Amino acid sequence: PTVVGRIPVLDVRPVVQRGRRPAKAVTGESFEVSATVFREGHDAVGANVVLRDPRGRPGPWTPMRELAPGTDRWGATVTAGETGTWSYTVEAWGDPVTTWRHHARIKIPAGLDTDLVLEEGARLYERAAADVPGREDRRELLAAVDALRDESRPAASRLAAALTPQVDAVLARHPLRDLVTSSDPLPLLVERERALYGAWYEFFPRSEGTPHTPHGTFRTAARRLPAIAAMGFDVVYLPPIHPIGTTHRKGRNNTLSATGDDVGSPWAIGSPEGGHDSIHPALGTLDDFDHFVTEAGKLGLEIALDFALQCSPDHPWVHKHPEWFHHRPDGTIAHAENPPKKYQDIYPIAFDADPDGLATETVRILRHWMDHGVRIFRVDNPHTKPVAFWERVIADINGTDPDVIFLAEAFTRPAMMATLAQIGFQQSYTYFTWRNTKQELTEYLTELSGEAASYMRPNFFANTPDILHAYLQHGGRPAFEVRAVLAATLSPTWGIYSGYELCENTPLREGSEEYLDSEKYQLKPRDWTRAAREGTTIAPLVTRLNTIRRENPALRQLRDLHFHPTDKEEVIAYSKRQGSNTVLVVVNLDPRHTQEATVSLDMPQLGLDWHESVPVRDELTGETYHWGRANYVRLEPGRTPAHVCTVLR
Amino acid sequence: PTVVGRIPVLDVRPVVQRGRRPAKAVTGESFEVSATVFREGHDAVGANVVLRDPRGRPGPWTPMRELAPGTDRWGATVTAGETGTWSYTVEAWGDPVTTWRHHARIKIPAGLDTDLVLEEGARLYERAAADVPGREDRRELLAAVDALRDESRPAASRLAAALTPQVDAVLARHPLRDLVTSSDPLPLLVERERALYGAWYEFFPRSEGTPHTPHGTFRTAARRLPAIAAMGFDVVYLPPIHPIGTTHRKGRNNTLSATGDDVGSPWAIGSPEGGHDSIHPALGTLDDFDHFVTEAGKLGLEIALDFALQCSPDHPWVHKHPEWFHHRPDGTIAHAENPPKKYQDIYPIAFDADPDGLATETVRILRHWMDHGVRIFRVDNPHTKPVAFWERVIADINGTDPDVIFLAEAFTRPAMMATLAQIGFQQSYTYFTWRNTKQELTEYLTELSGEAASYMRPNFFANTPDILHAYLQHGGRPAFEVRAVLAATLSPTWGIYSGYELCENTPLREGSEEYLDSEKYQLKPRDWTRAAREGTTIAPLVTRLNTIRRENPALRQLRDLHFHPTDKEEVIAYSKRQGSNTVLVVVNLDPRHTQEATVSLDMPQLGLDWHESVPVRDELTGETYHWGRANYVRLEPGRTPAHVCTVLR
Ligand SMILES: O=P(O)(O)CCN1[C@H](CO)[C@@H](O)[C@H](O[C@H]2O[C@H](CO)[C@@H](O)[C@H](O)[C@H]2O)[C@H]1CO
Ligand SMILES: O=P(O)(O)CCN1[C@H](CO)[C@@H](O)[C@H](O[C@H]2O[C@H](CO)[C@@H](O)[C@H](O)[C@H]2O)[C@H]1CO
Repeated sequence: PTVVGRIPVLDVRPVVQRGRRPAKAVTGESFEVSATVFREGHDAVGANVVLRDPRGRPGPWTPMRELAPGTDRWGATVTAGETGTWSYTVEAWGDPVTTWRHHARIKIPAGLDTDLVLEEGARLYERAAADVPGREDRRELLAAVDALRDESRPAASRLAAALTPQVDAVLARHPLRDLVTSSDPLPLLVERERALYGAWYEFFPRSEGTPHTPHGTFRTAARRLPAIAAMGFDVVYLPPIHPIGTTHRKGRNNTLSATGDDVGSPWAIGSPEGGHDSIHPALGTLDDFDHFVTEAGKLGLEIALDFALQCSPDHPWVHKHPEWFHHRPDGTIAHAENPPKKYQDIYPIAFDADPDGLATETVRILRHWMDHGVRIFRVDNPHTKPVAFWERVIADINGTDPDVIFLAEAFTRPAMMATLAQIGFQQSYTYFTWRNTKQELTEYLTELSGEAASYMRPNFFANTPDILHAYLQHGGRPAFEVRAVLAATLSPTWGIYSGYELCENTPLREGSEEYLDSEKYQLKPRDWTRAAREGTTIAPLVTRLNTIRRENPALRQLRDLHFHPTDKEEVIAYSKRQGSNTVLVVVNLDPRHTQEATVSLDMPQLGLDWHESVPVRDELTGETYHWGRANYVRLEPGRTPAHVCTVLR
Repeated sequence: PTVVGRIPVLDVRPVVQRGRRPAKAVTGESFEVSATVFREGHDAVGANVVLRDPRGRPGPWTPMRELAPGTDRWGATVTAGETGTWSYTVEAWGDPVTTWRHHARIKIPAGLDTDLVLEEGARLYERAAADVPGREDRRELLAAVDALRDESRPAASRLAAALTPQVDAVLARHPLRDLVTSSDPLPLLVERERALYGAWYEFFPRSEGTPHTPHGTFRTAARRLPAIAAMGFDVVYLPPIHPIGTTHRKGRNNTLSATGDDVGSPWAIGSPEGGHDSIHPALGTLDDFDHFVTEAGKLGLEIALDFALQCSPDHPWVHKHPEWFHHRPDGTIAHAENPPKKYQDIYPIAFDADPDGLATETVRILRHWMDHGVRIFRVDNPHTKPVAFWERVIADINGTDPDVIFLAEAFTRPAMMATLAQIGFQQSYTYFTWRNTKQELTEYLTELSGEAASYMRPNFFANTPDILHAYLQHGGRPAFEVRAVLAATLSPTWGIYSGYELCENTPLREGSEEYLDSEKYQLKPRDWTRAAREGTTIAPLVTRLNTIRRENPALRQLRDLHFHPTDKEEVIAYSKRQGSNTVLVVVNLDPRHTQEATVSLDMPQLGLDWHESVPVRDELTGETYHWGRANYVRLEPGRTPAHVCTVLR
């Protein structure tokens, strides 16, 4: 038993954990399958990819090509179909016809061995016709065989009868493959479109109240849903909707002692009113929640609930399951931390006394909300809980409900972030907010669109309730406009947290990424009507970006992305492609000064020739341009963040 | 059945073809085992490598360390023992003591819960003391436990009693390990020292003849062995010693027609007088071979026979086994080609008709020469035969005789060269002869000493009967001295083909790498006695280089190699280390012009601080120096090709 087959097929990619975890795709997504393929001697080889659906049914004939000269690295693009677990193999084989052609095109014109050479080609084409299924094809090959053996015609006439485009066609479909060798199957997990592509919007229902009842309900907060859908979003992400503890409840601006009417942080879950399977009483009943979900569904909006595996000191688990927490010698439970951040209002979970009870209760809670229409969960801080626990929980839920999507809020070191996606997490938060220079964005997006794309799907939130980057603080509305362009065009999934449209950017203090008067600790009513009428919102820009994404398949994928050089450090340029759709973006990363630059596009990367010129339409303005290998641009902050151009037919 | 453990331990290296082939070492060789190790939350982790011998007995406690901050990549050096098939795993675990220490050193000076902190540390140390085997260790830890619980003492004094170097030593030897998680075992093949370390000498026995009998015999050739051993070599590699064909026998200088007394090419194996198991009648009998082997053994020389799986047209296989060759429609057998090279005097073997008979016959021939003391085989052009054939043959032979070394003579593309080593070849010819500038040499040996060392051991032949590089053609004797210094100091295995020490460098023609009047097609008698008498040889430099290697364990390994920068393109500097032995080498790559430069050593990479001077001795002259962060060198072609220095005490 040899590790290597007759014709070596090695190091098939993509591969996750040496084959023990699946590579990932979504319905209709294209990606490259590659392998190292070669043979002994100098004769030619060929290779093809066999992608099998969940029932074992192979896909179309998919031949591979050597990706670079002298590397023996071969590749071919496949497209994922319906959801489920697929498999793919690589088949390699001797290519006797190419070998005989290449050498017959030398020996016949120079009179060497012609009768012996032409008869050798007749014997090959004969073996080729034996493995050809259709009879019209089978006679096209036997006609070339007979013409090859016709000693009464010139040798150049006999040879050329086997090198015609009509013999090219049969062989480019049913080629003669020698010593066919196969790799071992590699698994592929195909999931639904929303796992890769979608626009996300986060807001606090309790903030959308009334003058008489300032604490909003699910029934008042449902009034925001039409505006959210009108901005082109597909997913509404809600902070925890459960009762909030009173013991050590935090006050406004993250103060230790709440006073009077303070509402506390929604992530300090649990009170005598209920736990993770309960509704905050100021938000209404489980019946109102169904109404909210139903109204969201009518507008094309899916709900994503926050899942925070933690407890306030008043959560029922504290006395019903004391072994789910670590107790110090005096019996107290230390509050959760994530340094240098401290959460004096919550307890972390201990997983090693009763791991089965925790997993059983966790999937029960998730299935409760799944029964009420929640098919997406934003998982709070997964990296402070055991990695294997999430692997077990995700596999349990997806085993019965493969449509459920899990998003990992893991802002941590690279190894943990990769592993969490590799063990099941459909989506991952990223380093996006901390990549603001051209070098940072080019390097990070090269990483996310490269090998990481076989297991990680990025969700680019331009802001979060805990992340107001110094770029937005110092750049004002122009900064908000640039980050929206970048996030919406660089990832097929992007999102914002309410208030971003209004360019809220007052930090807690200098050096902090917290908002002043953070919504996490207080109701935040907003004059949405006045901002629209006074034009002080970038919702129109947000709306246009989502329209452009809904209209251009290139912005609904991740792996096809290429950066084009500019002569200005503040100006970045890149393109993305999907079939015949090509989008080109040029962004001025300077929010305070106008920048002009030449954009030297990589034309073969666009499928064009260096001399060619193409018409483009700036989808932000409707203006038409004609662009070639060198293009002048002038971008003024406030007036224009970027050009978002589509290539016209 | 989760893939990931309690404490994630991931991507264990070295790994070869995802664990389907073993990583390699030789007895006494050290290498690094690495893994990605981390845990949820912020508590500390530890890790260690468990190395098991062919019986399953684990090696010593081998703790790992994080190789670079923030990477979660851990490693530790291991050392292979006896030959056989080993295994290795990485164990990861929570390290609570480190976690508690880092917290207590902050909280006790701050007066924050010090009674609770020291009591948490007492219970931890109690858990540690139960595990330790000795009584002197258990009394030690329990003494620190009681000092922690002594409330009559100050808080800092109670804590300090747990951080004393005595308690540091107990747990550095027997650490408390929580939630021990293990990787799956990976295979490691350990082989004898000769597989990695050895100096080789190739020569044709027939050229060592007499005036009355010009064609040498095994008996006359044996008289050449003393000078070979005196030069410090360990292996003699003989071209094929079998009968040579007559049909299409090449003439002198590779002419297509041999005339009269032309001896022909030894690689054209086969005549009616016998095949691969026979001996050329002009060489003698099997008994004379045995005498040749015995005289080799007496001088400390192993025999390496060339194995060329190919035939002359007069080889008995041509008619006894016709299906071992590819026949054309007319029944003729096309001669072998490695284009644009033609060998009209041999037939290539076909493997697809009777692969079993070929494998059976190949191992039979190999075991016959093994019965006569041949434990090393130089395999001729393995890359024109199927990869799986060599995997099968090497597995069969090494199954009964693991001491047998196979050397792949595969000057081809990188993927086949790497695959051949991974499927079983103990040694590999390399691109050495085509790596002559400082950039070429630095880049190539970074590759060989890096990850490839896990599966490939390089044999640095400075010349072969087919390779006389233009650097030697144009550089004369100084160029021969440069390449011998490089080959001997840069790889633990290196070799020369006879005539190299006489600086034979006359090409067949300009731009060729063939020798003029090549020894492959004619007797090439050499006046060794006159060469030594007249000093027209570099045998002493070869002898001194080989002795330096025998007196310095650093030059007997591959993985440890660092390059140090200089001021001139033509002057290269590098160092190699093994235990206390550190060798420093400075080479003038210019064989025509004297070069002066400053060698700016990376003193940390040497185990010394930046502001320090340390004694060196050039082992080519005996002169001694004192070298530091900067050192002026002056190298003169013909008198000082290079400095070869050991570090003195
Ligand atoms: O801060 P991160 O690094 O991102 C931690 C991630 N989790 C959420 C992420 O969005 C945060 O919403 C949440 O932290 C909020 O909730 C806590 C509980 O009451 C408060 O103690 C904190 O003051 C407040 O900031 C935190 C823990 O659940
Ligand atoms: O030339 P390479 O490209 O490196 C092929 C390498 N193999 C040996 C290398 O060590 C060579 O000794 C050997 O080629 C010699 O023997 C032939 C007998 O058929 C002659 O025809 C050639 O003229 C002569 O050069 C060749 C095949 O066995």
